[PDB]
This record gives sequence, C-alpha cells and structure tokens, in this order.
Amino acid sequence: DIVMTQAPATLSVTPGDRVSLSCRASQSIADYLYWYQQKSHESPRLLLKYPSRFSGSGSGSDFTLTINSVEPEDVGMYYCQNGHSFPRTFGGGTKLEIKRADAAPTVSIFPPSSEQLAAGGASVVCFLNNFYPKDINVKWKIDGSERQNGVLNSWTDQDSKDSTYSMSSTLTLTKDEYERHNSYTCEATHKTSTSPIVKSFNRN
Amino acid sequence: EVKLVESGPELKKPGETVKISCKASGFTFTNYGMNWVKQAPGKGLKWMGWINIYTGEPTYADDFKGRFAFSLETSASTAYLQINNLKNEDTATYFCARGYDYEGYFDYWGQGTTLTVSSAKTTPPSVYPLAPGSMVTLGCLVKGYFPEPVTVTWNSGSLSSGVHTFPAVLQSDLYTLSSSVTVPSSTWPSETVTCNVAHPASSTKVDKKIVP
Amino acid sequence: LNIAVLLGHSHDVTERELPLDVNVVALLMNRTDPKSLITHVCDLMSGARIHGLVFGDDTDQEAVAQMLDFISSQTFIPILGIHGGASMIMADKDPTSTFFQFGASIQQQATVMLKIMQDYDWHVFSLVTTIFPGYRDFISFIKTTVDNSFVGWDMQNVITLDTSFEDAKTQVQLKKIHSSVILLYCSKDEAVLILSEARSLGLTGYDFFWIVPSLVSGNTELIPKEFPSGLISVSYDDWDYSLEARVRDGLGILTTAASSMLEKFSYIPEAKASCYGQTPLHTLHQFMVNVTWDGKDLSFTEEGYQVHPRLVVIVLNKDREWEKVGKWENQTLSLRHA
Amino acid sequence: PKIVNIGAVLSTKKHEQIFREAVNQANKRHRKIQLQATSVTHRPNAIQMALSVCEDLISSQVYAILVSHPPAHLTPTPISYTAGFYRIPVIGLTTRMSIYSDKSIHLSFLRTVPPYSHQALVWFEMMRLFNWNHVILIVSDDHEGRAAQKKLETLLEGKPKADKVLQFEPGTKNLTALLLEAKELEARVIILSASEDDATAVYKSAAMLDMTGAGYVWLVGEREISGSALRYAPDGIIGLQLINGKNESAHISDAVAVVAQAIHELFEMENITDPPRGCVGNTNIWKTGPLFKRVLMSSKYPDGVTGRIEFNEDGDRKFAQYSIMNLQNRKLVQVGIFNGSYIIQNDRKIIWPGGETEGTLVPR
Ligand SMILES: *[C@@H]1O[C@H](CO)[C@@H](O)[C@H](O)[C@H]1NC(C)=O
Ligand SMILES: *[C@@H]1O[C@H](CO)[C@@H](O)[C@H](O)[C@H]1NC(C)=O
Repeated sequence: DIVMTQAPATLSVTPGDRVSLSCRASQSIADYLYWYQQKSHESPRLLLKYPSRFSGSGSGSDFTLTINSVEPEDVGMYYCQNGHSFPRTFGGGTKLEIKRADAAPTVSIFPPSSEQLAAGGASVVCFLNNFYPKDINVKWKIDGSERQNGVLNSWTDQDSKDSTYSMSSTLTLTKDEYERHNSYTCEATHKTSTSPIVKSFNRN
Repeated sequence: EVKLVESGPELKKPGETVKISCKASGFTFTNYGMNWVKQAPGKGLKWMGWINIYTGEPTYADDFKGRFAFSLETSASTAYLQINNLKNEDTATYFCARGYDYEGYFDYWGQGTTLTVSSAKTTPPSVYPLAPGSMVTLGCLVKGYFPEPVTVTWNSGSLSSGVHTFPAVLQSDLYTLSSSVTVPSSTWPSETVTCNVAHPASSTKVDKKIVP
Repeated sequence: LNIAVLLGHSHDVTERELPLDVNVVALLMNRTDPKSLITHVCDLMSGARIHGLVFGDDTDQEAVAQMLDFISSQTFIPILGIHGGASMIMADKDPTSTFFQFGASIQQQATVMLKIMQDYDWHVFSLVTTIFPGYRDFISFIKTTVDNSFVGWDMQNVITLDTSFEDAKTQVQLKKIHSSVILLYCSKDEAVLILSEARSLGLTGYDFFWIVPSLVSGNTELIPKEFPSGLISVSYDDWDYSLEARVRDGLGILTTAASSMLEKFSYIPEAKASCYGQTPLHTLHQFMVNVTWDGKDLSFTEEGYQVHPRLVVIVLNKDREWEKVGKWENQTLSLRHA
Repeated sequence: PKIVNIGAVLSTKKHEQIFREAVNQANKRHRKIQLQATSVTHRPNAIQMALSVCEDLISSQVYAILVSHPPAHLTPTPISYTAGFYRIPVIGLTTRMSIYSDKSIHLSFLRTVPPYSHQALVWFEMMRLFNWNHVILIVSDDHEGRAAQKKLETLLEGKPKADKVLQFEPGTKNLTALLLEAKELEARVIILSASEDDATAVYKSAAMLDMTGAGYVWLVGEREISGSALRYAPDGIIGLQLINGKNESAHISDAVAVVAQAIHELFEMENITDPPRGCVGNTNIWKTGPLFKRVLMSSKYPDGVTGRIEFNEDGDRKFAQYSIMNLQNRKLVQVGIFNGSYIIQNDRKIIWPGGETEGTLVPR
C-alpha cells in the first residue's frame, strides 16, 4: 500500500516559536493529506482540510504542518492521514513537547492507610507533582537502605496549561514486612535540586 | 450540536462477539460516511474501513476483513461495529469518525470505546484514601481491579483544578492506579474531600473520604 | 385527516378547531431558517403522516415562502402560507408544488393605490423604483392602467435607482422628483436607506405623500426608525384578521379539499415515507384552488396568491404605529375615511 | 490576514481538486486575504442537498458558492434557495435554463454561461449580416420558449414588425397545422427554439410538408442540433454550440478568478460584515449580501479562459462565444464563430438546405 512517514518523532519548542512538522508519503497523493491532533486522553481532532495558528503547505509527496506561534495547549500527538486511495493510512505520529522554565517538584509521601492494613496490604505512596523537566530519579529507602523491588512508577503526560510533569511511585510490601521496619523515605534527584529532595515518615 | 457518543467499554473472553454503537447527533444522517479507526494502547492509529450511510455499503480494509462487520440503523442515527471471534490482538480503543462528504477527512470523532479481550476474571477495585500524618495535597489509591478503565473524580467532579490521576500499572491481571488532589489549607480538613471511583466492568462505585 | 400548524410566539397553543376526522398538530418554534424549516416539516412528516400544513410566521424574510414552496414540491405536502414571510408574494408557485399564500399580487396592490389617489384627486404623481424584482411589473400595470383609464392623470417619468447604498446617486435621483405624491417600490431594507435619504432632503414631511406597497411595510409590528410619519401603505397584514381566524381558514381550505378528494377518489393520499434515505398519483392541487369557507372566497390563482385577498390601507402616525385607515376587501371597492 | 471561504458544489471529487487548485492559484496572485476552498459533491435528493448547503457550506461562512451539475438541468435550485435565503451569491457554472434569469425566484444567482435564450443575440447578428428582414419564429410554450422570443423581439424593437411568432405546446408530436400556418405566412427563414424532443417533432413534421429542402433557411440553437434532434435535422440547418459550455473546470477557474477579484474590490469598502455562521437561529439576511452581489455583477474580467467575463443585469454571462455550426452531409461543420460581439467568417462555405452553397457573407 502507501506508508506515511513523519520526519521528526519528537520536538521541544519554546512558547512563541514557529515549529514545522513534516509528513512524507511513499507515493504522490496530490493534496488529499489531512492533519489530526490528539491530546492526552482525548480523541483525535481534525486540524487542516488540505486553530488560526495552524497552516498547511506542500503537495504531491511531501507536506508540512506549521504552527506560527506555539501555544502551551498544543502539546500532544500529531498524525497525518492519507486520504487519496484505499486503504487510508496514518503516519507514525509526532509528539510535541514545549520548553518551559525549570520548576522544582512538590513531594508528598503517604503511609499505608488503616483500611488497607486491617485488610491484608501494605502500600506506601509518594507523589512528585508539577516539575520540569521530566527527568527525575526517585529512590525508596527503608531505614536508610535503598529499595528497588516492589516499586511501581506512573507518569503523567505534559500538562496543557501548566506545562509540567508529575510522577507517582508506590512501594508495595507485605503487611508482615511493613511492621518489620520504622523509617520510610522518598528521595528524588532533579535538575532543580542542589540537595536531594527527601520526604519521609516514621510509623510512630 | 454535532456529537458522536459511543457505547461504554467492554470485557469479553477470546472467541466471543461484541457490538459497538456510535450514536450521531446534530447533522443530517445519510449525508456523510462513517469511518472506524482502531488504536492499540500507545500503538498509533490504524484504519479499519468505512461505510456509506446513504447506501449501507461497507468497505473493509485488507487487515480487517472476515471478522469485522459494519452496520447501521439510520432511524436511530447509529453506526455499529461488530467483531466476531475475538482474539488477543483486538484489545484496543475503537473510534468512529464521520467522513466529510463521503470518503473525505474525518472531521468529527467519537470518544472511543475501550475493548479488552482477556480471559481473566473481573475484579472490583479496592479504594484506599491517602491522608498525611499553605497547600495540602491528598491522595486516593485504587488497587487490584480488572479490567481497565476506571474513572476517578474528586468531590463530585467539582474539584477539577489540581487533580492528577496517574496511569494504572498492571501486575498479574490486576491494575493499580493512584490520584492526587492539591487543595489550599483553607479548605481541608475544614471541608470534605471525597474520592469517587467507578468501575464499569464490575458495575460498582465507591466513595472513600479522606480523614486525618 | 392529519394537519399540522406552525406559528410564532404570541398568544398561542390551544390546538384544535366534514367526513374526514381532523387531528391538528400544533407546534411553535422561534427559528425560521432553511435548516429549521426543512427539519420541522420532515420530522413532522416522518411522525404523524400529515396531509397538509398551515404555516404562520412573524418575520420580514420573504425567503421563508421560497423554502416552503421548495419543501412542498419535494414532500408533496400542501402548505398554506398564513402570516409573515410565508405569506409574502414574490415568486410564482412552482407548478408541481401545492404551496399557496394568503397574500396579494403586486397588480392587486397597485389597484388599491390608484383608487386611493382617485378618491383624493391626486392626478399628479411620480414613480420611484429600484431594480428590485417586481419593479417592471409594477411600472407596467401603472402605465397601462393610467393610459387606459380616463381619469386623465399626469405621471412624471419613472425615477429608477440602480444601487441602493448609492450615497450621492440616490440624492441625485431623488432631486428629480417634482410631485407631491410619490409611489415608491423597493424592498423594506432598501426603503430604510431611501426614506432616510429623502428625509434629509426635506421630502418626507407632511408636504408630501409617500405610498408604498406591502413589500415596504412588511410585518406591521416592525417599524424602522427611518420611516416618516404619514407614510401610506397598502398591505394584507390586517391586524383585525386574527391568527386564530387565519389558521381556521387554513384548516377550512384543507378539510374541504380533503372531503372533495374523498368524493372523487376513494382514498386520501398517504403522507410520504421520509425526506431522507432514498410520487403521488393524485394531490389536493385541483381541490383547494377554489374553496369557500364561512361566506369568504378563499380561491387561489395558479401563481399562488389569493384571488380576493384582504387588502388594507394603513398609515403611520407620529406615535410610530400603523393605523388601519381603509379597506378594499368588500365588493371590489376601497372604503376609506375610517 | 483574515480568511475568506468560497463554497462550491461540483460534480466529482476530481473537480473539487481542481476547485482547490484554482483558489490556491488565486492566493498566489496576492489588504491581504487568504482564500479558502470548501466544497461538496451533489447529494442524492434535493432535500439533503439543501441541508448540505447549510451544514457543510454556510456553516463555514462562505462568501459565495459555485454550482455545477451532477454526473448524469435544474439541480442548482436547492442551492440557490438555501444560499439565497441569506442573499449569498450563487455562481452557476453549467446550467443554461432561463428560469434562473428571473430574479423574483433566483435573486442571488449568477452564471458563467449564458442561458439558451441569449442565443437570439447571434440570430439577431446573422439577420444583420444577411440583411434578413422577415423571419418566422417557432418556439415552445414554456419558460425557455418565451425567453428566447422576448430576447429576440427586444433586439429587433431597438431599431414585432419583422418577425412572426408561432407557439406550440411541448410534448405535441402533431405540428402539421402549425407548420401549414408557417407556410401560409410565406415562410423563408425559420428560427426554431425548442427542446431536443420538441425540435425532433418539428423536423419530422417539416419533412412532411417539404419544408426541409430548398426554399427554406433553418436557424436554431444548440439543443435543436443535439442528440435525437440532429438525427432528424434537415441538411443545411444552421445551429449554435456554446464554446466551453460543457467544460466544468474552465468555468471553475474562471468563476474563482472573478470571485477573487471581487472579494478584494469588496474589502476596499467600509462597514463589511461576515457571512452567517450556519443556518440554525439565523433568519436575517447577510448584511453585505446584496452589496457583494452588485460587486460581482459589476465585475469585468477580460483575461478569462472562456473569454471576457461580464455579467448581465440579471447575472447572466455576457460576451459568450458560440460556434456557428452548419449540417453538411449528416456532419456538423463549423462555418464561423460569434466572438462575443461580431461574427468571424473562417474560410468554409455554408451549404443551404438543398444545393445552393454560399459563404459566411460580409459581401453582396
Ligand atoms: C475541457 O478542456 C480540457 C483542456 O483544458 C480537456 O482536457 C477536456 O477534454 C475538455 N472537456 C470538454 C468536455 O470539452
Ligand atoms: C471580436 O472580433 C472583432 C473583429 O470584428 C474584434 O474587433 C474584437 O476585438 C473581437 N473580440 C474578442 C473578444 O476577440
């Protein structure tokens, strides 16, 4: 068939700059080339027929979508679709990220709830919210001993309004093992940290 | 005005059949075409085919021929997507998109239907509130449920600014996610912060309150 | 058998009024656009299987009657323009259509305007028209009647304005007027710009007599601020003709045409299936062309308008209200001095 | 740079691509305006077509709408009514029926092609070329027949008294009495204005009274030498063929050029409102609707792919060019063209009905 290949998979633009995303087709498809925007946890939205800051150019086999003044709400995935012949195919997608001012994370640790205990469970949750850039190292230390087993990490996509990232790491223990130790810490290394941001609690 | 509302998420064992509805509104049915697009979790957009609505003539793609049937009602303004002999590769989100003209661009999409073809058992979630011990931040732990998805809101949807629901992690046919809400110290604990958790597969709903 | 009635906001909504059993459908709507008109008639056709429509309107949009004529030829539904833009006469009814209006042709209106001038002995008058559709029929009927009659009129050469928005051009053409009585033919939107320009030139005072057809007056409830005091108009928007009475005449025309079609044919044409997705052998066209109801001739011409419409001469007083000052409707004569 | 959308209702998707290309070339030509192309193909039924004008075209705030035909002509009517509701100009590209010249029903309608009735302009010029002063006009009793009659008698009255008119009901195959009346009036030059089916019936009854041969001159338009009518047309008949009349793309790129030139000449003025955004809830007309229509009709675009483009007082195309076709031995032969204002001879010889042969005149 016909394969749609998009030239840069990822881009980091400063708010206000002009970014151009490319979309090259294997065969010529004249102007039957559509552009869709998919923000996180949303359905695709048609952008260009063939907004008011999105513009379209190109024809034949190479096209380009340009954003004259990039806005923070422009974060997401951008697909180009071939609509010239069956079967219709999409491109590999382009993830658009926006540069921002460095922001330190807000760290908060939560001990296992009484309800999860008094049932058979021990789960410690640590939230690291609203930071930039997204690169963060998170360590779990129990009584000053680093713990890597039984940890689960989840990350949020870049915020449309805040333009920051958020992370949650949860330490899962057995209720028997959670009673065998006293100090639980949640340390983080970030670009905005001269010292590692540490949040801890004692079960006392 | 113009809207496309699809049916809810489904859970089926391998080898069954499911029917996804796409209810159109605000425009003249039989003036457009209905496209069906498949999207695997974090695995791009793939076209399944389309169906003319004036003439109910479907057009299936090569990869989606045999087990996929396009249908419609035209009186209820509903387009259907039926999938027989369900395999593990069918677990994805299925969108319906309106075809401008017919065969034109897809100018209106539905919210999507999440289909999960797994042999595991349905499991209601266990909701645990996270309370600590200028700005206060509260948590909510939704653990051990199957399958996705799970919709979690705060204080009956009123609390919107400051919500952070994180993606679920799976561990032996059981998902677990957590959600954080940051409210000024002027509100909590003087006021109530309720965590709402709904799991359509179990048809259950719990509301655990965060208490010091 | 099944008839629908669509109106505008005012006192409304109390539903109903021979061999046929009449189930009247009464709905109100504030939107009268091409999509809203088509949707309501089609939704009404798809549920209720209606055999005729009585439509009344509260706007100045003459194009409402254009859409109802189109809908009537596409659904084979007889539609009766009762009030508002639905009843404004502009385009001839489509021959295959069954859309008729409670309106008067331009020739019938100019007949009233000339009788007014003959009574008040206004043998000297000027003609001011634009290039708006109908102005050539207007000039012809007035030139031929004046030349064929013996009243011995004096008529200035017709003053024609090609573009409104003319600025100086309107001012140059309006200066050619040298008569006390002026017959103005143009649209209601064109009259605002012309009469506002004529007022600056001192031509709208009670020194002059401006007579305009119903195209300029339009809906008697919407009076622009540019219309001068003492404006004479011949319109078929009778205030005394009630909406309740108008819809009764609409129902009376359809039910009479239904039973008459139930006497010549043994069936009533079933309503069309749907507007979307994919012809009648007999229609009520020949049965509602001539119909009498309560001693009132409600016959229609092949062009679409009424044969005996209720013309009324109205004046615009200083209180910015139209005052019914005359009536033509009785025994082919204008009775003024009300 | 504000966007100005131009609507279109075309025959095929291939023509929509040509429409988008013409608007793209119009944007290259360079107030800065960005013209955008919005179009659909024709819908199945007229109702859905009207709804598609509201939902797909007016909802995009179109300043004008170009209309051609569907594939396999009164189809522009649903577009004319719906867009004319708001006084949005509608530019017809294909239709030649004369009912669209009546502004009482199609007020906001224009045309890049002339109606069939304007063929009388060429009939008038050939009467001046050959100094013909007594013609017999045979027209059908319909909208198209009366319009051809009225346009011809207007040009003659600019000097009745030179032509006799005979009308016949359409669908009648028994023109024997009508044609015998033409014979009794000492008919020499006959001008026929009818449909293909009606002109066929006239020719068959004309051969009955030996009026298809010597002693007669037949002057007709395009429908009367098209399809079935051509099979029964008498040898030596002279008809017309509108140059580029059926080339949709040529009229797509010409109408775009005229609209683009008129959009910029419109925005040089003040107090300009945007077209309606959709149909629902909008009942008043487009405020600057009538003005834009006057700007279009006043436009003069001489560099047009179909010649000079000016518009009638009714919106019909002026300065259209025709081919003067003369049937010779069952084959249509071009014996000259009407280039919009005059007749050009072109080096062939006319074969009159019979044996007499002569050129496209200009001499004693
Ligand atoms: C229209 O003109 C083009 C050339 O510009 C030609 O290819 C096409 O065949 C023409 N179509 C007709 C119907 O004459
Ligand atoms: C038509 O031909 C005449 C020759 O008599 C010429 O003067 C005129 O410019 C021509 N017009 C066009 C549009 O070719």
